[PDB]
Amino acid sequence: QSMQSTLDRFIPYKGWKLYFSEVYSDSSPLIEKIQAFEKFFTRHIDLYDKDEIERKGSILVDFKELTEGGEVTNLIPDIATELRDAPEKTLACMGLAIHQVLTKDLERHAAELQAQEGLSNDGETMVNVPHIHARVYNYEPLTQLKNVRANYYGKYIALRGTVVRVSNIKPLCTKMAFLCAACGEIQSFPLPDGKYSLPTKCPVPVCRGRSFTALRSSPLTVTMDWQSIKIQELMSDDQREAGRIPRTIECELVHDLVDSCVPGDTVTITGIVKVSNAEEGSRNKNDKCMFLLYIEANSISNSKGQK
Amino acid sequence: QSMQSTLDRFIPYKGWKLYFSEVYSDSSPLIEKIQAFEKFFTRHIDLYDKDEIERKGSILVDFKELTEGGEVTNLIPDIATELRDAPEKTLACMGLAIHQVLTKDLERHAAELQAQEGLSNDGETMVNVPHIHARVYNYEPLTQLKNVRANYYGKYIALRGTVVRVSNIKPLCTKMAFLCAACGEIQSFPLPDGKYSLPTKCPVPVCRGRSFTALRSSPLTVTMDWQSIKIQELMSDDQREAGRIPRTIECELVHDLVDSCVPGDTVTITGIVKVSNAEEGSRNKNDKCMFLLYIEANSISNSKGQK
Amino acid sequence: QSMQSTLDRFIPYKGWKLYFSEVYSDSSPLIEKIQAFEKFFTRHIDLYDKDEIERKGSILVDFKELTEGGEVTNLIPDIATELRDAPEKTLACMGLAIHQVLTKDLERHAAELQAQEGLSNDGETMVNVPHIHARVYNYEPLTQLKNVRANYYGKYIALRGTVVRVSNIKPLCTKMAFLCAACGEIQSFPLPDGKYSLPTKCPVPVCRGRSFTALRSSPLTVTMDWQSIKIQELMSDDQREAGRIPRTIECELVHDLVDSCVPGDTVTITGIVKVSNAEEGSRNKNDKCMFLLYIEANSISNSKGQK
Amino acid sequence: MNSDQVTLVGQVFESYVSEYHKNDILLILKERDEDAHYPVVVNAMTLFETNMEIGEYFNMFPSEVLTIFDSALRRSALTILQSLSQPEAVSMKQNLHARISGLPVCPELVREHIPKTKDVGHFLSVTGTVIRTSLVKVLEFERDYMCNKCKHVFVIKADFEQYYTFCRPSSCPSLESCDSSKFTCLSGLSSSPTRCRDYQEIKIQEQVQRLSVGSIPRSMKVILEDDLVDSCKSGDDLTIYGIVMQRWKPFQQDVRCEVEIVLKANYIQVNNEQSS
Amino acid sequence: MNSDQVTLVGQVFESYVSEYHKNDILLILKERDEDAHYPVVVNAMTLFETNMEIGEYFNMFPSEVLTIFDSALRRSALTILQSLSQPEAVSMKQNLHARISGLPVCPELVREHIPKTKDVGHFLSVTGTVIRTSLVKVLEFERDYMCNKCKHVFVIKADFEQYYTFCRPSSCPSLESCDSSKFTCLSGLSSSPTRCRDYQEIKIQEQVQRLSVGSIPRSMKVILEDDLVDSCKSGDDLTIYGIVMQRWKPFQQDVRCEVEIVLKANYIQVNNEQSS
Amino acid sequence: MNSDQVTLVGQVFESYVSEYHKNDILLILKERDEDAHYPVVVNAMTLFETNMEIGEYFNMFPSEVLTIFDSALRRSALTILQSLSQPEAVSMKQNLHARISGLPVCPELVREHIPKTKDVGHFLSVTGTVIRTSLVKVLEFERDYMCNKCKHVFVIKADFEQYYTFCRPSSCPSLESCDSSKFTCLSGLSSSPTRCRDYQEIKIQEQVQRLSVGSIPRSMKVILEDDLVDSCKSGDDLTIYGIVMQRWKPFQQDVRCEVEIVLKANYIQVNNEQSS
Repeated sequence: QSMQSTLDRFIPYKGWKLYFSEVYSDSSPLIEKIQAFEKFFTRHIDLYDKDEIERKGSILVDFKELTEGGEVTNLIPDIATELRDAPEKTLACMGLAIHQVLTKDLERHAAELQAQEGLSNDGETMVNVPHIHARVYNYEPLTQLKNVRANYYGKYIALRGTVVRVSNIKPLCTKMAFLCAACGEIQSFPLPDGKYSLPTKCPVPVCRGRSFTALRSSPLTVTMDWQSIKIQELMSDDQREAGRIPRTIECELVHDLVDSCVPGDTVTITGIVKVSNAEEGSRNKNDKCMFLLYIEANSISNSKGQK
Repeated sequence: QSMQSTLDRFIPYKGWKLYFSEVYSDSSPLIEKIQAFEKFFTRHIDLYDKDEIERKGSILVDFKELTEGGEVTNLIPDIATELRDAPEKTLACMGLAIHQVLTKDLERHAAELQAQEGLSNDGETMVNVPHIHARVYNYEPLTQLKNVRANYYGKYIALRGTVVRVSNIKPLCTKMAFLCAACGEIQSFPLPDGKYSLPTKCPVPVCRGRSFTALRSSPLTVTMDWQSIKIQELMSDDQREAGRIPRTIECELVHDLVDSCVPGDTVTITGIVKVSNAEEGSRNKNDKCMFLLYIEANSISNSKGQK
Repeated sequence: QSMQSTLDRFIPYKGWKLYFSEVYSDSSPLIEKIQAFEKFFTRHIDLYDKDEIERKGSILVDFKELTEGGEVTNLIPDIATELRDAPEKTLACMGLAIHQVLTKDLERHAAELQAQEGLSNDGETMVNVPHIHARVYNYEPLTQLKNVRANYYGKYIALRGTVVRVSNIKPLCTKMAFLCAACGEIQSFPLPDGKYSLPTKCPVPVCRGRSFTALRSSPLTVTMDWQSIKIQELMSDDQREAGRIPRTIECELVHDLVDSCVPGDTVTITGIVKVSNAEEGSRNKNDKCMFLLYIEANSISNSKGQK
Repeated sequence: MNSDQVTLVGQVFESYVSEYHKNDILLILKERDEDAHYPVVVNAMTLFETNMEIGEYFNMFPSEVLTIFDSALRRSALTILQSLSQPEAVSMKQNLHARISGLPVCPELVREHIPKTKDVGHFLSVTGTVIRTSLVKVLEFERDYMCNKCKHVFVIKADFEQYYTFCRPSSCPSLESCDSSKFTCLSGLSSSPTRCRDYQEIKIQEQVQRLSVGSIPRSMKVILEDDLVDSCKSGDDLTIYGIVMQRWKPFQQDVRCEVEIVLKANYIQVNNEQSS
Repeated sequence: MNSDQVTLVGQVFESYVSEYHKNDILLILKERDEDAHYPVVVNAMTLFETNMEIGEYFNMFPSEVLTIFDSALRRSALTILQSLSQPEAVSMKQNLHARISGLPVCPELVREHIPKTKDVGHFLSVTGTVIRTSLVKVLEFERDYMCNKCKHVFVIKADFEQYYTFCRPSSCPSLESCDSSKFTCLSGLSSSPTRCRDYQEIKIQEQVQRLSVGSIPRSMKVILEDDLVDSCKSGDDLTIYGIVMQRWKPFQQDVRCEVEIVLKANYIQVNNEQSS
Repeated sequence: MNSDQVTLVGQVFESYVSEYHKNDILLILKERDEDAHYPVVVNAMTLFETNMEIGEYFNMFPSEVLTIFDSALRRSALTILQSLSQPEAVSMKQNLHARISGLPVCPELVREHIPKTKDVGHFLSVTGTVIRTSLVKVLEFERDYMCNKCKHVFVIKADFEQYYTFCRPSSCPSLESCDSSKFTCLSGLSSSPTRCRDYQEIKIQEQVQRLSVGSIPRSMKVILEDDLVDSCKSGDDLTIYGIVMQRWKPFQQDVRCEVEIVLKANYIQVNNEQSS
């Protein structure tokens, strides 16, 4: 196009806006991180099976694998430090990077089939790639549940615990398609932490009208399977302080992660703790703030499952 | 007949306007049917006793006998189809037929009794007719509870069932005395199904005031006792697979019907099926509407086997 | 002139402001009554201890002893009628007379010290004794819990009751510092009752600002310990039928009286009965609010404690 | 209603109550508490016999007749106050009450079972054992309202809404329309026994020995007014003479209207005591 | 779904109906009630053999294809009506629904596990034993909300996606901009039998044998509609042929929004009954 | 609360902490985490002994003195930070907390019974047994409020004694202050770990030995901040030394303020583990 010679060169995803709410910035550290994650992913792609990854919509990656891969370590000196300070940014960077490797792999797929069998199109073929999000498991710190406090909030942490409870899968709308009343264009809006929100301004540049229509029916809306697991630290009675119940921290699963959890089984969940929604401080402005930490699982790793 | 007194007299049924908003017309189909019912009612002098209609505000008609009569058959090729097609309209017209007879009969009786005394005992004669509802029982077409469906709704149905429970009698305001603030005048205002409503404007042409005050103290409000019975299809192994749940349908009972049947006794309940709002989300009717099927029962007859 | 001299000339006591919000006037009869009570107190000064009264913040004065003293009898024929008709005014009056007597005794001691040797005070102690609530014991009329009623409220009465239980002491805001937002001027505002109230009137007469801000942190706010206790009618088989329902009255025990009573110990209570709005009041918020009988014990004498 | 006839009813009542008053009248000066309000019990049958018109009026407008009876009782006390053996001995009570006993029995008048919607708004007699009695409570039976701008004092009795709530008046009493959110009260200004009058709530379960065992047992609220509170004993058969009346919850738009049959008791008599 | 293709798909179905459903058409003539919901059972595999295009189309858009089949059914009924000596004798039902049976097994077409959000909009066959059956309710398929100024909106369908509830719109429903202050729902005051549709939810639960031991079987609500309703009974394993859908709770700003997985069932055939 | 008195008292406090608790300050600095407020223990009786005047100031105005105490530990920590050879080994501490122990015996200074309102606002020693321990919750002790109109960033703490509820201030505290009708605050928009502090509630009641015979034990809320939370165990007796600050729900006009004497837990000792 006029703006960029290659759609990919200017923006890693050709459909950048739908995939990423954030706009591309050359200056921003996140784009460099995406490149490092991508390079690591390209090296690990041969091990990965493309078809399996495409159906899953997610790829499980060990934190140990991430640390071992050279490019990520070179670009950001400590992956772990980066994860605690900006958990969302790093997780998103990882997801875009794997998705980009997959888009490139899809382009490669088209090229190889065209070479193998003569095609009328012979190139010029649209390639369809499902959204892929990186999953991180076996995060190194492995902090205990008792340690978690107000300071711990906002930092990506790994929790060692046994889930005792599971919840029935509930589809959660990661993105809700929104059509402004005065504009033909409809754009999906990411819901922060799967929580309903309305953009003040319409995404389309030509019309900025506030009013929106929620197109749940439309394919543009994205629904991701979501699960909730209550995970409690497990300790020997002698090891634990006597007379105090083991702390239980709510954890959640998304996409392919869901349904890999069975109650009574020890599963390590790695992800970012978040201040609890629907609590009195959150619900009411000018109210006493009472909050609890709920941690998403970037990846699911089950010690019991591995056995 | 511009004057209200003259119009009421000219019209065959004096209190019909209060009972029904709809205005009878020669062109309208309902009126010929009320005439047919009236001829049938007069022929069955034994069936209708004026005191009985006055006391309970109702008459009970065996449907088979009603269909058998030639006059209604002349008016409608099948009386049964019409009852199914327009249960409310046929009921209103049937109710009108008994009511017209009641108004004429009461007035005639008063005139005959007081002719010797004076012109109607030298005083105004007021009918003071009770609200008249036609109750039809022994309905020949019979539908089992499983059969009842959305298509069945809006048509008269006959079912056999056991009443699980009876509600405590609750006053329900059929009419509400309403004083327009500007008018300073209290008018009884019909409340649909004993559900609170506010008049948009004062009925009189001179006053258009929106504000209305509901005066409980004022005599104009009419309160009617309300009872609810739940009816469950009798479970028989021949009729249904053993352990099939009996469908349970609520019955709204008002006026004479209240306390009609002792619970735990199988009865034949004949009524027009109606829909009521079980819930509206959390008081948001426009956003969320939930409707639950229930059958309003015009007449409850003890089951023949039980008898 | 400051007017301090005029204030001293019209009323010897300068503690009147603490005792009552009302600006005092010479015409009012309470000052004449104060002189009479104070004269009796001068006769009883030897019996009384100045230090004890000052630390206690209250004086134990027999109802009988006041009646016997001649000067008080001359001013008012019987103290008891004054006490019931206007319990608060009389209590303040007796306390003020005690304050005047106590201050005068101290002034005399300082004057004597000045005569013996040069004194910085040179007489004029300016003790500024804290408000003393006169506690009158052995009040002749006796009112039982069954006897107590709405008519009784507003009358000082002697009540005998048994404490079912003692609730946790809760601070009651006797006074609240209030700062006019525009003025920046803080006036301690006696809260009329436990319920929060705002004074539109500014402390300064010349500059008036309606807007006022509650200032609990400021020293002007006074919180008085209040003990909520429920006293059942004393139950004796000879006195009343066994198994009779107890009549229980909630009681307020402010100031010195807090915690004087012991649960399960019969205590003779002499106090004003004041009806108290139920906190819940009418469940649906309404102009009307529900009320419950309450008593405040001006004097507590423990029958169990002292036999 | 012109109420000229009801006022005449009060005058007839005064002559009728004169005999009751002397026994009631005696010891009023003797009574220590002038503030205390004392009920005077007048037989309903006795009023009916003294004048058919007063009895019929009581059936037709029980609340109005009772208020007139109370005013007449006050007037009779004034006459008694005028003549006394000793000025100091005489006791004068500002508030006097009319309590009705031995009311005539008619099927509509006395119903063991729950009063119907047709029965509502009419005097009813209920025979039942009280399941539960709430504790003695006080209510602002009369509340003074003074609009600050109007500066005139006007008082309105509370209506029969749930909790016996009252609504603030739109206009000032002295020939003007003035509305104040804050209405000054005599009780607020200084303690007033008159403003606050005790009220009680009890629920009466109708006699279990109905003609039909199948018919549901019914519980009816009974409201005690003034001196009547605390007379009843829980778990005992109670004979209640009262005006059954609508109790109305605040109406909500497009929500089914609900009203309830609640008796306000003119007088309480213990059926269990009559039996024993 | 190209429009010209849609007529062609209907034509293919119509020819297939003539050979396959002569008996079904005879049954349709026998029942005289058009309003009553009625099912014509078509074996999917044979129809798919007749038209390859129809088979592919069904998989991508089952709902659209079912609609085409229904339109073809009406056309087939009129031709049958003409073929019969008496048009009056043969009865044609407006509520005639093609029921898909004998689907060729495909992972998408037949999936044993409880359906997921990814599978929404795709036909699925799941054998289901229902733990809980909700009571029948009737919720209007279409509501006649009318914007008075516009005069163009009638029988607007209730939105299944928003928890099967229509949402009244402040903006005019019709494209023409003629907004009105008053919006009237004809259906709300009186619902036509056609306008309303039966609504039921059954908690289809995964068979224990299919799931791993020690793992809870998943349960999903299944919509039962029209004739199919009440065929299923709790505790009975019946194959459910249906298209997955999503039901959304009303969204609230600044709080999480809940989406619930659901399946609308095109056809119900009980495997337990088939096993006999 | 004289400014000179607090300045003088602060200098003495700094000297006292350096002479006796320098090692404790070093230990508090040493732990790698600096985010939690760190307890620094001081002994009251010795402070009174060293300077008579400062001890009296502490008795007269403990809350202001406590802020000075806190500033003194922080200033002493800064001098210690300059002194320590290795920054890594002894980490800089973001925040510090102050504990006062060993109050000189006085009837007012140590009371077994719950603190009275007369002595509210005064440091005292109480002995209590924990009945209830609330689960740890995240509360932001300091909440950022930003004036949209003046574009100035300031921090306003959630008011203690308002049940920890922050209050919007339309006018900014700073000299460049413009009243803002609408407040846009980044801190309000996003929760921050630094803004939040650990909050727990401890209910402490008198020990059986402690309570007077025949008298019910009285329980007072204890507010634990940061490090104090989780130290306590339910069913474990505690010796609590703290200033008592009455805590109230925000009041409404004509509504009684529910205010309870609450002892801020300035110092926590386990009575059950050690009597002293």
